[PDB]
Amino acid sequence: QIVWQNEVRRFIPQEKKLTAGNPMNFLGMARSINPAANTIPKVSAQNINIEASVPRR
Amino acid sequence: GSLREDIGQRVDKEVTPRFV
Amino acid sequence: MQDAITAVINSADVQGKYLDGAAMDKLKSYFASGELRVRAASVISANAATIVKEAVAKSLLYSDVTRPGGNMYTTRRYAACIRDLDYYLRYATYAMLAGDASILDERVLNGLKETYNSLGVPISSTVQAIQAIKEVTASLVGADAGKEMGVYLDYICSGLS
Amino acid sequence: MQDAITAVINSADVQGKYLDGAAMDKLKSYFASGELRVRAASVISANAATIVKEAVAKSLLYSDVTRPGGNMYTTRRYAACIRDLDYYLRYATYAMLAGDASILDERVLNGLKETYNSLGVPISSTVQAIQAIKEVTASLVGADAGKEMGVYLDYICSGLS
Amino acid sequence: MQDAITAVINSADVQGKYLDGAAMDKLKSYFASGELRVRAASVISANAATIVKEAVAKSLLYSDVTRPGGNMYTTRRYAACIRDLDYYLRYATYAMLAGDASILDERVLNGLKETYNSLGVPISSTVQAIQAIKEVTASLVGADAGKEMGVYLDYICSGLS
Amino acid sequence: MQDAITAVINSADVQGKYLDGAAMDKLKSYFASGELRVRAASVISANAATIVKEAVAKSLLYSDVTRPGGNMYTTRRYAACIRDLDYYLRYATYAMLAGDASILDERVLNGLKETYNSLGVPISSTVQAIQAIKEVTASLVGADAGKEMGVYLDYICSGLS
Amino acid sequence: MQDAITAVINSADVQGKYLDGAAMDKLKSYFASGELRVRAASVISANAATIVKEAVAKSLLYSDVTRPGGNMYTTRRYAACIRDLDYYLRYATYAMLAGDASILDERVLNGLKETYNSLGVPISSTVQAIQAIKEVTASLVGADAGKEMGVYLDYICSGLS
Amino acid sequence: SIVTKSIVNADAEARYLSPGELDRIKAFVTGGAARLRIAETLTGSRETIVKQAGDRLFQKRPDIVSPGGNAYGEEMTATCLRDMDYYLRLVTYGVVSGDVTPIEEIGLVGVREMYRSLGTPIEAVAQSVREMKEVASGLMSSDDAAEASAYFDFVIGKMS
Amino acid sequence: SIVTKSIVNADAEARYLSPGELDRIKAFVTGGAARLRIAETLTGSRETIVKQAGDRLFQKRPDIVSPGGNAYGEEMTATCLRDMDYYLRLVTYGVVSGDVTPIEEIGLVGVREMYRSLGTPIEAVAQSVREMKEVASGLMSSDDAAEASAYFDFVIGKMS
Amino acid sequence: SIVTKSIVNADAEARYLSPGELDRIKAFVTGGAARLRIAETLTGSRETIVKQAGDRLFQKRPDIVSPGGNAYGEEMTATCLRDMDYYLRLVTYGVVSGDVTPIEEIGLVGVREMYRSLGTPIEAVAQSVREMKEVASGLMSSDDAAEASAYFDFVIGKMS
Amino acid sequence: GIFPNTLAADVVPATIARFSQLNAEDQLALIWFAYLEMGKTLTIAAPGAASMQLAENALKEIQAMGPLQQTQAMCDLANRADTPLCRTYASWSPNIKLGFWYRLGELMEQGFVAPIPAGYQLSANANAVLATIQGLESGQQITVLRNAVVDMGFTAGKDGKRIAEPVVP
Amino acid sequence: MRMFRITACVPSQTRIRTQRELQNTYFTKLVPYDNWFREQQRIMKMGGKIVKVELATGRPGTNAGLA
Ligand SMILES: *[C@@H](C)[C@H]1/C(=C/c2[nH]c(/C=C3N=C(/C=C4\NC(=O)C(CC)=C4C)C(C)=C\3CCC(=O)O)c(CCC(=O)O)c2C)NC(=O)[C@@H]1C
Ligand SMILES: *[C@@H](C)[C@H]1/C(=C/c2[nH]c(/C=C3N=C(/C=C4\NC(=O)C(CC)=C4C)C(C)=C\3CCC(=O)O)c(CCC(=O)O)c2C)NC(=O)[C@@H]1C
Ligand SMILES: *[C@H](C)[C@H]1/C(=C/c2[nH]c(/C=C3N=C(/C=C4\NC(=O)C(CC)=C4C)C(C)=C\3CCC(=O)O)c(CCC(=O)O)c2C)NC(=O)[C@@H]1C
Ligand SMILES: *[C@H](C)[C@H]1/C(=C/c2[nH]c(/C=C3N=C(/C=C4\NC(=O)C(CC)=C4C)C(C)=C\3CCC(=O)O)c(CCC(=O)O)c2C)NC(=O)[C@@H]1C
Ligand SMILES: *[C@H](C)[C@H]1/C(=C/c2[nH]c(/C=C3N=C(/C=C4\NC(=O)C(CC)=C4C)C(C)=C\3CCC(=O)O)c(CCC(=O)O)c2C)NC(=O)[C@@H]1C
Ligand SMILES: *[C@H](C)[C@H]1/C(=C/c2[nH]c(/C=C3N=C(/C=C4\NC(=O)C(CC)=C4C)C(C)=C\3CCC(=O)O)c(CCC(=O)O)c2C)NC(=O)[C@@H]1C
Ligand SMILES: *[C@H](C)[C@H]1/C(=C/c2[nH]c(/C=C3N=C(/C=C4\NC(=O)C(CC)=C4C)C(C)=C\3CCC(=O)O)c(CCC(=O)O)c2C)NC(=O)[C@@H]1C
Ligand SMILES: *[C@H](C)[C@H]1/C(=C/c2[nH]c(/C=C3N=C(/C=C4\NC(=O)C(CC)=C4C)C(C)=C\3CCC(=O)O)c(CCC(=O)O)c2C)NC(=O)[C@@H]1C
Ligand SMILES: *[C@H](C)[C@H]1/C(=C/c2[nH]c(/C=C3N=C(/C=C4\NC(=O)C(CC)=C4C)C(C)=C\3CCC(=O)O)c(CCC(=O)O)c2C)NC(=O)[C@@H]1C
Ligand SMILES: CC1=C(/C=C/C(C)=C/C=C/C(C)=C/C=C/C=C(C)/C=C/C=C(C)/C=C/C2=C(C)C(=O)CCC2(C)C)C(C)(C)CCC1=O
Repeated sequence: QIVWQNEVRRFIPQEKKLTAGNPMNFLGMARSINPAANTIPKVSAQNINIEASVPRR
Repeated sequence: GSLREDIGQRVDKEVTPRFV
Repeated sequence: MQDAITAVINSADVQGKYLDGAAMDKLKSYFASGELRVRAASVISANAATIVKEAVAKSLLYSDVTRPGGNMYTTRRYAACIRDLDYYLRYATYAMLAGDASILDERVLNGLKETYNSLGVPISSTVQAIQAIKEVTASLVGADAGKEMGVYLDYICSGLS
Repeated sequence: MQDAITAVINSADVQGKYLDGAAMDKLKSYFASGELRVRAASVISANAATIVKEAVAKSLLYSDVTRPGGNMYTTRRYAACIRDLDYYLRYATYAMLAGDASILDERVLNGLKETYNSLGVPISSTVQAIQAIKEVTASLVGADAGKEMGVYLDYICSGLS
Repeated sequence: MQDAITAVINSADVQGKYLDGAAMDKLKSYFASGELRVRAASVISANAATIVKEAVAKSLLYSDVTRPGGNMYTTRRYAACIRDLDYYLRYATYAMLAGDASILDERVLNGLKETYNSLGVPISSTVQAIQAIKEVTASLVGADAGKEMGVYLDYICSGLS
Repeated sequence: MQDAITAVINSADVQGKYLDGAAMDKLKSYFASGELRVRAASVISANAATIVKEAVAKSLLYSDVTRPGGNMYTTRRYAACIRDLDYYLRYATYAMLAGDASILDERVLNGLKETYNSLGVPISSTVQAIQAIKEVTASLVGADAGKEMGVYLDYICSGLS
Repeated sequence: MQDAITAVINSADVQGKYLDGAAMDKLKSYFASGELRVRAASVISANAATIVKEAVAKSLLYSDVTRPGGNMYTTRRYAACIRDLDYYLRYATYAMLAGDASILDERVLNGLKETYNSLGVPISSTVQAIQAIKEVTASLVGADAGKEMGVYLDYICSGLS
Repeated sequence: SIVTKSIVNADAEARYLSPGELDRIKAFVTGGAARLRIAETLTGSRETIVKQAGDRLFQKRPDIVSPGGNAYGEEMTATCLRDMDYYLRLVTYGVVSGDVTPIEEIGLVGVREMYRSLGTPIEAVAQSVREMKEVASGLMSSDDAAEASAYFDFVIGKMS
Repeated sequence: SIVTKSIVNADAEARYLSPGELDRIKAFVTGGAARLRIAETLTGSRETIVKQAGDRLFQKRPDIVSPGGNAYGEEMTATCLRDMDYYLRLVTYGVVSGDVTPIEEIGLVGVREMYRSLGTPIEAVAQSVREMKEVASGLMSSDDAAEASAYFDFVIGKMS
Repeated sequence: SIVTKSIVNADAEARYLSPGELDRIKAFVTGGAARLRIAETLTGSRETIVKQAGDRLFQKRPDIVSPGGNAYGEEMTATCLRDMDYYLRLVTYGVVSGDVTPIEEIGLVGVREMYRSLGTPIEAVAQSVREMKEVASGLMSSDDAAEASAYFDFVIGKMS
Repeated sequence: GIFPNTLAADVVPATIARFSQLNAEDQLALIWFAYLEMGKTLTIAAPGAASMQLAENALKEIQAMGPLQQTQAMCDLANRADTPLCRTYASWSPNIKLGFWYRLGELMEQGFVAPIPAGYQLSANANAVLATIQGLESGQQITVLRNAVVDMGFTAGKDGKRIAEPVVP
Repeated sequence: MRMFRITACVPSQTRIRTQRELQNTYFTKLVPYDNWFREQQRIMKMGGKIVKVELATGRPGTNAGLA
């Protein structure tokens, strides 16, 4: 059975509809795949010795 | 632009009038 | 042809979206300049033959073109040159009133360079003649509307080249 | 090409007159703005890719132009538009340094409309991108020199539209 | 234009000899097909409005071409493409009953490329539309007569591409 | 240029869609007749000079065209006509291999008519010459291959007309 | 350049005799080993940028060569050494696919010793870099294929030795 | 626009615009603030008009959405609501332009041929615009409603 | 395609196709059914490959989805997955064509200038295609994926 | 150096040194002590400029030092500050010479191919020299800072 | 710039919508208290990824101005008032915009730009939004913040915030 | 492909050139095999002297596999 009253309420503008190469299509994906951001390693360059900690081979 | 004044135009010498 | 109103409608129509505030500001700018455009058109219409008169005298007269051997020697050629500058001035006012250079790229320039090449009409000279119109029109009407007229007269010069 | 110095010289040469008080004052005005022009050019030179970056982001990116069907879809055509705006900014800088838009007509705007029509490049989308350059350049450089750059960027827009 | 019969006679007249054997074989194949070629044409003529309906639905409808920005968006442009596919159906009918694509040469492909490139009609979208006609006509009339229509409808398709 | 495979890809790329069931069917149709196209090309490759030889022999030889005063009298012109027929056969073969007449537009029929009119070459005589190719080609290449070759050679005729 | 097949053909062509059984055995040897030759080449071409990067790291990087005083210090000289080893890997792949080391003599080892001696490029440092490439490739493709690849990488080492 | 109409007519006769045409543009330009206000009200409740007028259409004309109908289905009902969104957009362009030229050139020329090919009843779409007329008049003052309805009834009149 | 590339090479020397180039097309034509199977399987799980390979990318290179990274944010992660879907679509075009020309013309030529202006690391996009290869190879059979991975390896090789 | 650049320019036209070019060297020679003074201040405080701008870089771009990045690790952070030590050394050669050639020759030509091979973001190295400019402007007079900036901006422009 | 999240429900566009419901003083306090919570619970900034060269001229313009007009300039940004600074601000990408706000906060912490009035408390409705922002992931937090900040500044066509805030006398 | 490493000295006869011409006077350049006949003729017709010719790439008497 098809009811028209439901789809009248479900009216979406055509310009608001997502195209093929629109990044809003993969916005729903990017929510499911939740990327883990790195905790910042607090580095102080003042403490770093240039001559020593540079690799030597 | 780039077009000079003496390409395809008559050039009149702009001189100050004799009463001035 | 397209005027400034139709141009912003067509730009919204091609995208298939309603006229937003940014597109509405384009209209409001035209409705602000509309009084300046109508008044300018009335001045040029009155001195239509008069603007050409000064422009030919400033640029074209007492030159190579009018002298025997030139492209304005015969009376038929001279009258056609007046007719051509009468064309250029009339269509520049149309584009000014419209607020878009759509009529110029439709009825003035689209197949003019080919005719001017074939007839042997010097484009370098006629551009200077339109530049002579531009100086007369700006002096008669004003600096505000003469700049507006200037753009569309420059548009013809660009299309001819 | 001709700069502001050459333009004054050429105009005096055409008349066949020595550099008069009016001609000298036109040179003095350029030498006064000379420090403003050089410093402005160095800022644009340093942030050459940065201006184009924030110009495409404002106007072009995340639109129908970038998406399939649009002109600036493929990487080939994207890098083409980046290069185009890189060329437009560089030639605007040349005209800004020169103090004349003679270089723009000679090297850029010479049959640029006919080129863009044949390829199928949108004029309105390109103009908006140069308009985006103008706002980015003015925010980076300054008020007076940003206005100076804005004139020649409008000159590219006027010659393209 | 020329039909199949006159093409056979012309080739016989150029050589300056009677219709011996090979000329007769092409004629008798034409006259035998003629009765069914008339029958196929009459069905196509009667269902002309309905054939287009299904063809546009398969290829053109619910696409970017009909969507804003496309060439089949505006109602005037829609009705023009309806008329065009009505032309393609009619001239394929003409060429079927002529047995030669010479009518397609002088009346269709005289400047079909000239009109479509100038307006900016997508070639691929038009090809798909005529390919949709070819499939509809084959399902409506028959597989035998649909192939007979197919060679002329593909001639327009190859004539565009 | 684009081939039948590239035509499907470019149509899918412009819409930004993956190769759907209709697209896969279009490719399978080309892969169905691919061995035929390769075998067809090898026949034309071998009889490259032979097809051109007989085409002139059946239409152009001992005519007013090759006679004094004609456009194919002088040996330099005769060789230039042979050169043209060598171009037409080769590019038709390419189009036959490609399964698309896009190469014929890009390489051959982009400005061939303007060239021929400037040279004063009879297009009527060339159309007869390429029609003479069509029969000689189909004699060596086969029926279904001859039908394929017949289309693209008629497209050269259509572009010249 | 000469491969394995061409070398067999050329050796048969100098004597003027047909492909004999003794010469056929070398063909069978190449056709059997060619399965290993293609498979390894597809792996090397895949990881081409990462093979060089890994090899330079273990051999050249954080040493006296890349240190100020060395020949691989300057960014110009660094990019040149990267470019060289990019060529060394590419041409060794070509030789591995060919089944002959004549290509290495034909393109690479031509005026390479004299150039390296003139610029003052360390011979020992270059060998160790290619030896580093050898070990990375062999660990990626396999023991049998890596040895087969290692022949040409030792040949280019001995040529520069 | 009346600007375009006046120029092309003057272009036809190869003459400059008469001051009797220039004053018409002058009155058009000055009285533009009212037209933009009506258009802003129409675009403001663009979804609200389509939903209400669409609901009233299928109530009055049930055979449109009944089995055997043209707009019978899922996507078919959505396309008709989109078609209403097109004509409402065409109306807003007409109100802005102060002329019925933009409505005509885009989506009024060859409407009879278009809906014939699709198999859509022409009088039912004319009813659909008539329903859109009544809803738009409800969310506007009497002066603004009568001005906009004039553009609406033109669309109805050209169809049926 | 490979037909296009062969013809252009033949036209460059102004000659008909060599039997080596003719053997190239005919074997591709006969071995086209396998190529369409690869494209069908890649299309069939296009939302599966990109999602898995994206997850592999943000685990291997998490600095991309860290503050300072180019694909940091819900909008920017979405654009990255959009980019990954483009290259997967490019691969399907390449496999079908039997040549790497369509991948080159659309999404490889001027890619270095593009990602430079956007501020995207080119080596990270090469990693995303590398992880895209691994997920695709897991779905397809041994011999089928091996000749399919070669088109991925070009996209890696041209970018990295 | 500016004297060398003036020779190269004169030799390109195959002419002697211009009176304007000779005065340009003369102005450089006379103001040689002031320009050499800039190098002394950058040499004396070569440590604290690299340490501060390095720390400024890791706060401005934390992604590069974050796991998965290029500068992540004790050793990788060390070589980044070592690189900044090299770039400052290039500036000191540049401000002494009076030309942008010595900066270009040693560590700016073929730099894009180098950092791509190492997997270093070129835009991040552009930001490192940008911060080195900011510390240099703070530890020097306004006239000296404006002189040094012309050489610093050259490193910025060539990098990105 | 980058595509803004308008209405898609979920949790991220819902937080953006809840920000938009709040008035100028509720929005301007919300971003400041978000900046205070940056580093510990919220995302650390990265002005290196954003082109901060464009905002550098505008930041020097603020730093030169006196304490009263500095906050008035910030008042115009939140209220979306017609000022040359707002026109310059709106002509940036969301990355530059959000980077500009971070640099303002850094100067207020240091004491170059005049800070928040002493002993200000965040609104109860605003506190509920900040708690929701705190709950979101690092990738979600920036998305909310970018979308919250992009709407600020004078844009041609868009005009709102009727309640407004007329700074502190 | 096989190439020649050739040294040639071409003096100026027509005009005195004020620019540096030493690079184009006495030079040692590599030329393709198919181009050498045209290149040698060009030096001869200009009024130059070929110093030394050597086959840098390839080997004498290559019947197949020279490209
Ligand atoms: C309610 C309005 C009625 C209705 C409508 C209906 N229309 C279609 C199909 C189309 N309608 C149009 C019309 C336009 N599109 C435009 O761009 C313009 C100009 C602005 C107009 C007026 C077109 C072109 C289509 C094609 C859709 C497409 O994008 O491809 C349908 C679907 C027909 C079908 O069976 O496919 C329907 C249902 N239906 C009714 O019965 C109502 C009276
Ligand atoms: C579907 C077919 C596609 C399509 C068509 C389309 N055509 C036009 C306009 C014209 N079509 C023709 C062609 C012919 N008229 C003839 O007399 C003949 C020979 C019998 C043919 C084939 C011409 C001359 C015109 C212009 C004149 C006119 O208006 O009728 C348009 C309109 C283009 C415009 O903007 O003016 C369209 C849209 N386009 C598509 O989108 C389909 C893929
Ligand atoms: C004298 C009988 C009357 C008169 C003459 C007058 N004429 C001009 C200007 C021009 N006259 C012409 C006309 C022609 N030149 C031609 O080549 C031909 C065709 C054979 C004709 C008829 C032109 C072209 C000019 C312009 C000068 C030029 O060559 O560029 C003037 C000067 C007008 C002015 O002020 O500019 C005059 C005075 N006028 C009278 O009062 C007499 C009755
Ligand atoms: C006789 C010496 C040898 C010979 C002759 C031969 N020629 C043809 C065909 C043609 N001959 C020409 C050549 C010319 N036409 C010109 O305009 C000029 C320059 C003034 C010449 C010399 C041409 C164009 C033709 C084509 C025929 C035509 O023009 O109508 C043939 C016929 C071969 C055929 O049928 O293909 C022959 C036999 N053949 C020999 O073996 C003799 C050594
Ligand atoms: C032979 C069937 C008939 C014929 C041919 C003919 N053509 C010319 C002149 C030219 N043909 C071309 C055209 C082309 N340009 C292209 O790009 C291609 C390849 C796609 C073609 C085919 C050109 C450039 C020329 C001019 C060459 C020139 O300068 O000589 C001639 C020469 C006529 C002359 O010398 O004036 C001829 C003979 N004409 C006939 O009589 C045959 C029926
Ligand atoms: C890296 C392994 C070591 C190294 C290399 C290095 N090479 C150059 C410069 C050149 N090398 C070549 C050689 C080739 N030409 C080719 O066509 C090929 C492939 C067939 C090769 C391998 C040439 C001709 C050049 C270009 C000359 C130029 O630099 O303009 C350099 C730069 C030399 C310099 O100092 O200017 C370097 C450093 N040297 C090392 O330090 C590594 C151990
Ligand atoms: C994900 C793998 C990596 C990443 C992606 C990323 N890309 C952009 C921006 C764009 N990407 C493209 C590129 C293409 N569009 C095409 O049509 C093609 C050819 C088929 C490609 C490859 C473009 C044009 C954009 C602009 C957006 C648009 O389409 O409108 C971003 C956004 C960056 C920004 O805001 O400037 C991102 C994040 N970034 C990474 O770090 C990942 C490793
Ligand atoms: C810090 C600003 C960035 C960074 C640094 C980084 N560099 C390397 C590797 C090398 N750096 C150089 C470059 C130079 N040597 C020179 O002679 C000059 C010009 C004077 C420079 C700038 C070289 C040669 C190397 C190779 C290693 C070595 O020093 O022997 C690395 C290591 C790369 C790796 O992962 O192996 C790093 C980390 N990286 C960043 O992220 C910062 C933006
Ligand atoms: C005069 C001191 C003695 C002399 C001159 C002489 N020179 C030539 C020919 C050439 N001289 C040069 C030298 C240079 N050209 C350069 O580009 C440079 C570097 C900037 C130099 C120094 C060369 C290369 C030539 C070749 C010709 C040319 O134009 O390049 C000749 C021979 C002239 C001729 O062509 O016959 C002569 C006579 N000989 C004397 O008797 C003086 C002692
Ligand atoms: C990581 C990363 C980034 C993102 C970085 C991020 C997350 C940046 C975000 C930075 C934030 C959260 C900035 C907000 C600062 C708020 C200020 C200066 C408001 C002060 C208000 C005042 C003075 C008002 C006071 C008041 C007055 C007086 C009143 O009138 C009454 C009360 C009230 C309190 C309102 C980048 C975008 C840089 C790049 C890429 C990238 O990945």
